[PDB]
Amino acid sequence: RSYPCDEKKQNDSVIAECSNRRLQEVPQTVGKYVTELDLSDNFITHITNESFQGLQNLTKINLNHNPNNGLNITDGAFLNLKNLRELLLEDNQLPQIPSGLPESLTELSLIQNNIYNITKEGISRLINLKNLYLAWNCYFNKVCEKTNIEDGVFETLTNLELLSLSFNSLSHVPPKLPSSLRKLFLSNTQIKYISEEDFKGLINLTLLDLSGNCPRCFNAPFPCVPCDGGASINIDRFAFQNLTQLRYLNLSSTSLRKINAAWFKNMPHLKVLDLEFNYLVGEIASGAFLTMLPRLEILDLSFNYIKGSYPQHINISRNFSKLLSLRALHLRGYVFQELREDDFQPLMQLPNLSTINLGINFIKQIDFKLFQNFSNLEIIYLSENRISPLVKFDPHSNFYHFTRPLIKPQCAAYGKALDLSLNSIFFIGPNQFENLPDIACLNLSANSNAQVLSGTEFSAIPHVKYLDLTNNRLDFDNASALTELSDLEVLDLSYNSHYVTHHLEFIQNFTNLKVLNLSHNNIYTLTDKYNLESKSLVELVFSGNRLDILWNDDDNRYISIFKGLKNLTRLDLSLNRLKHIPNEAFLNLPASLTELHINDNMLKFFNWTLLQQFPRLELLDLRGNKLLFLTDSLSDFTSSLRTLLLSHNRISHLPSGFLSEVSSLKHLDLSSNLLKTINKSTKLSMLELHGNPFECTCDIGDFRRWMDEHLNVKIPRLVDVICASPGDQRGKSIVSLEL
Amino acid sequence: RSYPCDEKKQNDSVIAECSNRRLQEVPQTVGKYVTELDLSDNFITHITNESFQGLQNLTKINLNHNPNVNGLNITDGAFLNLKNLRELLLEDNQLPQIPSGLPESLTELSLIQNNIYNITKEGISRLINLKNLYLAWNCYFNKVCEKTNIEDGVFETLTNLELLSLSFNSLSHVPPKLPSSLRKLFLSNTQIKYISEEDFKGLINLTLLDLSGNCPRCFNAPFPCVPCDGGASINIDRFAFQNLTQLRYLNLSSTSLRKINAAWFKNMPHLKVLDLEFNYLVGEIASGAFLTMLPRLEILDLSFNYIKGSYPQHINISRNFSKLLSLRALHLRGYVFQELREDDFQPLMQLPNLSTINLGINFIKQIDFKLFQNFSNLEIIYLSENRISPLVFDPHSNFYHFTRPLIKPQCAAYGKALDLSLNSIFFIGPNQFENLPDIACLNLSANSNAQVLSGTEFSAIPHVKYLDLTNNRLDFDNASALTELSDLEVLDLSYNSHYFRIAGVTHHLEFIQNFTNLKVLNLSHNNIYTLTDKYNLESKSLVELVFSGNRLDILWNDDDNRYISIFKGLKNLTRLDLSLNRLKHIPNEAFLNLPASLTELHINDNMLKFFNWTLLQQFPRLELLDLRGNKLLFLTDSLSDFTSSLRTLLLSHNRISHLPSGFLSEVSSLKHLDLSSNLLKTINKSALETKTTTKLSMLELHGNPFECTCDIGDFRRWMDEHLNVKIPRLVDVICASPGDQRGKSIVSLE
Ligand SMILES: *[C@@H]1O[C@H](CO)[C@@H](O[C@@H]2O[C@H](CO)[C@@H](O[C@@H]3O[C@H](CO[C@H]4O[C@H](CO)[C@@H](O)[C@H](O)[C@@H]4O)[C@@H](O)[C@H](O[C@H]4O[C@H](CO)[C@@H](O)[C@H](O)[C@@H]4O)[C@@H]3O)[C@H](O)[C@H]2NC(C)=O)[C@H](O)[C@H]1NC(C)=O
Ligand SMILES: *[C@@H]1O[C@H](CO)[C@@H](O[C@@H]2O[C@H](CO)[C@@H](O[C@@H]3O[C@H](CO)[C@@H](O)[C@H](O[C@H]4O[C@H](CO)[C@@H](O)[C@H](O)[C@@H]4O)[C@@H]3O)[C@H](O)[C@H]2NC(C)=O)[C@H](O)[C@H]1NC(C)=O
Ligand SMILES: *[C@@H]1O[C@H](CO)[C@@H](O[C@@H]2O[C@H](CO)[C@@H](O[C@@H]3O[C@H](CO[C@H]4O[C@H](CO)[C@@H](O)[C@H](O)[C@@H]4O)[C@@H](O)[C@H](O)[C@@H]3O)[C@H](O)[C@H]2NC(C)=O)[C@H](O)[C@H]1NC(C)=O
Ligand SMILES: *[C@@H]1O[C@H](CO)[C@@H](O[C@@H]2O[C@H](CO)[C@@H](O[C@@H]3O[C@H](CO[C@H]4O[C@H](CO)[C@@H](O)[C@H](O)[C@@H]4O)[C@@H](O)[C@H](O)[C@@H]3O)[C@H](O)[C@H]2NC(C)=O)[C@H](O)[C@H]1NC(C)=O
Ligand SMILES: *[C@@H]1O[C@H](CO)[C@@H](O[C@@H]2O[C@H](CO)[C@@H](O)[C@H](O)[C@H]2NC(C)=O)[C@H](O)[C@H]1NC(C)=O
Ligand SMILES: *[C@@H]1O[C@H](CO)[C@@H](O[C@@H]2O[C@H](CO)[C@@H](O)[C@H](O)[C@H]2NC(C)=O)[C@H](O)[C@H]1NC(C)=O
Ligand SMILES: Cc1cccc(-c2ccnc3c(C(N)=O)cnn23)c1
Ligand SMILES: Cc1cccc(-c2ccnc3c(C(N)=O)cnn23)c1
Ligand SMILES: *[C@@H]1O[C@H](CO)[C@@H](O)[C@H](O)[C@H]1NC(C)=O
Ligand SMILES: *[C@@H]1O[C@H](CO)[C@@H](O)[C@H](O)[C@H]1NC(C)=O
Ligand SMILES: *[C@@H]1O[C@H](CO)[C@@H](O)[C@H](O)[C@H]1NC(C)=O
Ligand SMILES: *[C@@H]1O[C@H](CO)[C@@H](O)[C@H](O)[C@H]1NC(C)=O
Ligand SMILES: *[C@@H]1O[C@H](CO)[C@@H](O)[C@H](O)[C@H]1NC(C)=O
Ligand SMILES: *[C@@H]1O[C@H](CO)[C@@H](O)[C@H](O)[C@H]1NC(C)=O
Repeated sequence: RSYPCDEKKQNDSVIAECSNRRLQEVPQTVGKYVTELDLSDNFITHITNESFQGLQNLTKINLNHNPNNGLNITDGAFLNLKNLRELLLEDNQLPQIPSGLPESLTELSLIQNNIYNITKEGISRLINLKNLYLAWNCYFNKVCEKTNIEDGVFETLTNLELLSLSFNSLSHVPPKLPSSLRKLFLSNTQIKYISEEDFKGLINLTLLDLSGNCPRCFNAPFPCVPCDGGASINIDRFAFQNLTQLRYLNLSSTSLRKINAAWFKNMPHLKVLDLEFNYLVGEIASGAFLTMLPRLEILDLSFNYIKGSYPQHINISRNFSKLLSLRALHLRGYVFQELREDDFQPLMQLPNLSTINLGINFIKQIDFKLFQNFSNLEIIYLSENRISPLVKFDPHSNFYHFTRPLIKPQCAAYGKALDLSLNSIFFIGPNQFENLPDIACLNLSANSNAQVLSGTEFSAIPHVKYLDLTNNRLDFDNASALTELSDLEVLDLSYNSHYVTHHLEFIQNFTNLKVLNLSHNNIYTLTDKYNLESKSLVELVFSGNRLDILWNDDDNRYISIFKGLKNLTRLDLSLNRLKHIPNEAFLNLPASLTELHINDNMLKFFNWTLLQQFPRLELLDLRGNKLLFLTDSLSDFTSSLRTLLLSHNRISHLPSGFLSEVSSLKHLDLSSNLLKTINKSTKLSMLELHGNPFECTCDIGDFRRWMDEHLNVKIPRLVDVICASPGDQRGKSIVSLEL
Repeated sequence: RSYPCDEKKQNDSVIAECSNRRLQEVPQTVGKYVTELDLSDNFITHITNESFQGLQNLTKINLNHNPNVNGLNITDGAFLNLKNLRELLLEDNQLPQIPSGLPESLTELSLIQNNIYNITKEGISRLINLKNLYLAWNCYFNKVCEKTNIEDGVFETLTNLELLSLSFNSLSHVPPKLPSSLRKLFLSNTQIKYISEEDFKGLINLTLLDLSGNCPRCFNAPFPCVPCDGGASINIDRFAFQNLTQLRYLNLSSTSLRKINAAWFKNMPHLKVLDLEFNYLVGEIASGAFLTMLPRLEILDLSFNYIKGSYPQHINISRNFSKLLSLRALHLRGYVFQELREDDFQPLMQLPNLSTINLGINFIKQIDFKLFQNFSNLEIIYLSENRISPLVFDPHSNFYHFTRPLIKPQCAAYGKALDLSLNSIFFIGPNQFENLPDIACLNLSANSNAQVLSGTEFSAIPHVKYLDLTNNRLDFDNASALTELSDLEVLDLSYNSHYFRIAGVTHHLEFIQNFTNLKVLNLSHNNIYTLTDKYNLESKSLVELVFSGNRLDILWNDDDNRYISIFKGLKNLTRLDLSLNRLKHIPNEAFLNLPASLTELHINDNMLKFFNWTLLQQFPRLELLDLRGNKLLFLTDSLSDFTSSLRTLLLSHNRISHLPSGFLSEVSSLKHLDLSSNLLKTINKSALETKTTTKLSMLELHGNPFECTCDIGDFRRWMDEHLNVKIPRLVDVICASPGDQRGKSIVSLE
């Protein structure tokens, strides 16, 4: 049983997860045949020649974030390790590149340190480096005015593919870069001018990142210095002439007013170009450079808005029609009031344009029919505009562009997706959807929408399968509500409330409804019908309502509220303020259930005998309640239960043979209870115990033993399985004990 | 020392606050001087003729909401004994009938929220001194009652009755034989669909009639709601109101009215307040004959008459509105229309006393703002929940007229107020405020506003004194931000963040120093963790800084000590709120650099493990120190050495388990000490120390796990020997050990 690390076999290799464990030194416990070692996010202060002693089989070491005046590394501390490929040394407060690194290294990360000098002593021997990360070392510091890069330091790295120096003050592109380079990251490096010489003969470059040099600082969240007179980056016309393989070019926040079309002459494979946070309103109108990009797939022109303006119209050059390979056009934050058919004419002929992103333009009116004249649109993203009712940090994160899909994949997977969340659609006008193509996924989240749903508002787009209505003020009292969407599979009504009683009869009408989310609707009483019914429904989320009130009804009107969901496998009853579930109300939950969540309530007792009525239940989640007792005979009541979650309860006695049958149990979580010991007690593969006030006298020795006798069982966060008493032990791990 | 009630003087009599105290019976331990007894919100089940024996002088009893979590059981003549009982409140008691044999001394009786379906002679006739009788909410929808049965003439006997409320019962018709003494008749939501000529005689004194919610407009109604057949309005005979010459207040909200018979008001020349919310009066607002009949109306509410499915370009206001010469407040929420032109409001521009125009929740896209200059007396222009863009439950509350002030009084007190909160003003356009009158109080809350404030945005209304910018995305990095508002006194920037919801945002607070009369600045929940280039807040004028919900933990753990003086430059500061700043430890020298002018320091809901009491020496005006909700372990032995000014010390929700000897002792500036919800098991004499004696007058101890006993006997006795020192919530000063004692109040021992 690896301590303090968790050792795991994975592909041919073996891994040691040793992070976030309050370690003040490299354990000597570790060993052996471990090939990867993650020691990140600890309290380690020194690395010496004995820190890794006879661990030749190490291939990768992560020492990031140690310690939480910093990490001290002896010269040649790693020189031992003949197979070391990957060494991560981020956020270690290092004042220089450590000396004598093993020339076996193919990846080295030294991000977020205080390295102001890049020397031949440091890296010149590392002739097998493929990837070298030196970002975030001299960034807004008086101490280093300028990162000093010794001449030719990288010329010797003849296998170097990725070089990142972003977020350091360089002033100019270092000379003598190896022609093996494929990706050169130079964001926010204060390089205001790019010569013809700077990227000469980098005939293997696929990616160049020059973002954030001569930044556009208007409304910049982070500290930001423009070039004098907020002038643009200055890029010589021949700066990119030999970069014939460039696929990715990032010129975000370079204060560009104009784009020299000659930059792209020799670059006929450019795929992704981003030009976000510039001043390109004029260029978007004329756009000579657009003729030069017949293979571009992703263009991002977001946030080029002019301060103080709110122009009526967007002006799109007809040259956009030359972007024949365009798949995705991002035009967030241009800021304009209306969108006419003609304005998007150039885009209507692009055969693969599947994503139009017009988020955050505050557009008041759109001629919606224009979206019918596209052959392949799958994603129309119109969040944070102003459509009305129609009656007539992280260094490995993208600092500018996305990181998340525009629309939830589960919604978009159904087909054509339209996102009109956070607009001004305070009710659904009778013409709201009239001119739309056939929408399968629709987001109307957070429009302060107060529509009294009556069965007609969605009839012009009747093939919607995923409908997000969250965070509105809808009335769905009429049993006809939404029934015009006869193919509806997923319906999200989370956080709906009035500008309140409910009638849920509408649910039954759907033949194909799979997932319904009613969370935080504050449901406390139903009118006339007291029973939810559906033959199709697989998943009900009911968290954040008032089942406590519903189930303490004096007439027992709601003892069957869910029984009529005959196909139900997943039910969420979290956050319903439940103290006690009446026995027969529990027995009337669908017998088809596989996953029952009753977490974060106030349950004082749970009738374990009733699991006998749920022969398919695999997962029972009772975390965050007030339960006192566990049955001594679980196996009598289920053979299906695989995961049982009981953390944050008041369990102080673990009945004997609870680790014995039930033998279906694979995962048992008893973290954060009141256990002082485990006494009397296979197939189990995870047992969580951390946060219990263990009493570390000799009574614990039984349990300790059982841990050695069962290495198949996994116990995470062992370091957090802590003695509370007696005082001399208080605060130690139970594993650290002796005799 | 009263128990369990909190007894006290109030005006020239004595009062017993005995509410919300888990009492299972009427205490016999009640002070003898007591004339008003509040026993509401307890667990009382029975009232007998012995429950109040020994309190002949009771004038007022409140038994509301008994019992909590079958109802209250009241014997016949249980109260008959009390010769002086004027006011008896019996609300929410699950009563099935009017209790029998109530004392005829009663002037006020409230039986709201029970299950009384029968109003009988016997029950109430004979209570000939009733002035006010409340029977509302006895058969609300569910389900029984069947119709409320009112015995014929039951009220004719009450010849002094001024107020009668039967709202929220099914009556079907106005009961006959109502006394001529009536001034206010409440008949809301009573299913009375028709009002005859004979229904309101001979009520020649009536000043208020409420018929709201009969034939309700149920579209989008939050509560359960049953309309009359079709869309039909309440039916009110032409002469229904001909003899109500004294009517001042008329509420016809939610009566599905399409037309208003002008003849209803012929004989009603004093009508002052008229509620017509939740009807279908769009057409009537356009023509409005009845408007010529109301020259004394002061408050008109026409809110939420919108037509479903509609979003008309324009609002159509009859010229007859110009005849409402006494109008002070016009409420037109929820009409719903797109544009407001100058001409549309021409009729209102000549009304001399119109001071409030409420256009909330109309989703208006554009307004010709200059039109508000033509009004001599507008003080409140309420435009919340419109769509302006950048220019380049409780039965004693009003159920249909939302009743808190439109604008916070502390903002409106500075002068003319404009509220544009929750509109579409995502930046401030250069023409945003052109043609406005002189605004003193401006609310731009919650517009997703991302303006880079630069000193020019507000130059067309430069006399704003109270500016609410809460819940926006403003950049106030330029030291010129808001400097055009040289008369600014109050600035609320609560919950401001960067447009991208991204963290890591930096701040520059230099703009503050410019204002020579800025009094109150609220920076709460701005997540401030670092300042750029200047590390000091400076102001000669500022009295109050709210800094809650930022990251002083990060600011004060700075390795270079850059922020060791962040607040010192607020030379006149008296109130400082540092709550919710995740503070574990305040460096000593950072504490000493808080302004010496401070009077009130709040450092509650942090995580303080230690506090250096010695440093209070540097704060010779400090009166209030609030350290609630932290993790503090100990108290200094002689506070008196470190301050002679401190009056109020709040330490609740900490981890204090020992009171120092010679603590609470000596000075004596201390009036109020809160040690509730700590870990005290006992108090040994010294802290009981004498003689100074302590000027203490409140000591809060509830929620400590007291070890009764009898180490406690010292403290118990000290309580008997110091009746001046108030100890509230005695019922909650509870033994934790050793139960058998556990759960008892510490005072119950022997
Ligand atoms: C940003 O920060 C500001 C500044 O703190 C907040 O605005 C203040 O809000 C507080 C309340 O949270 C206001 O304080 C309250 O004033 C009320 C009105 O005072 C009336 O009566 C007093 C009697 O002294 C007169 O002085 C005054 O003229 C008014 O007639 C008081 O009713 C409140 O009473 C408090 O104390 C009593 C004990 O006496 C308690 O019983 C009450 O429950 C309550 O605690 C209270 O003092 C203060 O006036 C506001 N100031 C300003 C300038 O507006 C903002 O709310 C905050 N912004 C956000 C979004 O949070
Ligand atoms: C129809 O409109 C009429 C007006 O034409 C309106 O009548 C008003 O009813 C309200 C609510 O009952 C009354 O306000 C109460 O007045 C009394 C006496 O002064 C107070 O005791 C009340 O205050 C107590 O309770 C309040 C909240 O529960 C607390 O704020 C306070 O602290 C007190 O404990 C309360 O202010 C109002 O007096 C009448 N208006 C009159 C008589 O002129 C009526 O409610 C409308 N109908 C409906 C259904 O909305
Ligand atoms: C300027 O635009 C550039 C062009 O897009 C941006 O470059 C991107 O930078 C990000 C963040 O630094 C990189 O993201 C990392 O990718 C690596 C490698 O991932 C590989 O494996 C994953 C498995 O998920 C697979 O999905 C991929 O296909 C990869 O093969 C990860 O290890 C990281 O966790 C992280 O995701 C991008 O890869 C990089 N794009 C590239 C190299 O093409 C650049 O960041 C922009 N500049 C700024 C300042 O924002
Ligand atoms: C209202 O309730 C809805 C249903 O519960 C909520 O939507 C669900 O949210 C959960 C996350 O909270 C999603 O589950 C995640 O899905 C991802 C993606 O899984 C990928 O791999 C799986 C393997 O099984 C594959 O099946 C998928 O197709 C994906 O390729 C996982 O990575 C996560 O661990 C997690 O499983 C549900 O998918 C999602 N359901 C639906 C139908 O969207 C909704 O969020 C709720 N609304 C609100 C406002 O709370
Ligand atoms: C519909 O739009 C809403 C609002 O943009 C989306 O809400 C976001 O959901 C993600 C992941 O579920 C959260 O991390 C964000 O906080 C949400 N943003 C906001 C502003 O609420 C929602 O996901 C969208 N729905 C679909 C199906 O794509
Ligand atoms: C400005 O408008 C905002 C939003 O309308 C007001 O915010 C409300 O403030 C009150 C009283 O403090 C709260 O009880 C409400 O719940 C608030 N609503 C929201 C959505 O925040 C604010 O009070 C107004 N400001 C002034 C000065 O009157
Ligand atoms: C994308 C976006 C989001 C929010 C606001 C803007 C915008 C547009 C025009 N002007 C402005 C300003 C301004 N004029 O200061 C601040 N934001 N902003 C632009
Ligand atoms: C006052 C207000 C607030 C929000 C919405 C409306 C409104 C206007 C027109 N139609 C409607 C509807 C509707 N058509 O169902 C629901 N609300 N609503 C009206
Ligand atoms: C690293 O550790 C050594 C000895 O353990 C110590 O002498 C020295 O202070 C540290 N090195 C540096 C460069 O500070
Ligand atoms: C019930 O759910 C299952 C499994 O998801 C699915 O195969 C089946 O079609 C559903 N039945 C109905 C009637 O929708
Ligand atoms: C009607 O009003 C006056 C007080 O304004 C009063 O003198 C008279 O007695 C009242 N009528 C009654 C009580 O019948
Ligand atoms: C306007 O108000 C004043 C004082 O409140 C009042 O005296 C005067 O009569 C009012 N004018 C009208 C027409 O009511
Ligand atoms: C400081 O504030 C008080 C109000 O607390 C006021 O009386 C005094 O004049 C102010 N002093 C200055 C210099 O503004
Ligand atoms: C309190 O602060 C003073 C600084 O004036 C320091 O000398 C003293 O040691 C501190 N006391 C404690 C208990 O830290």
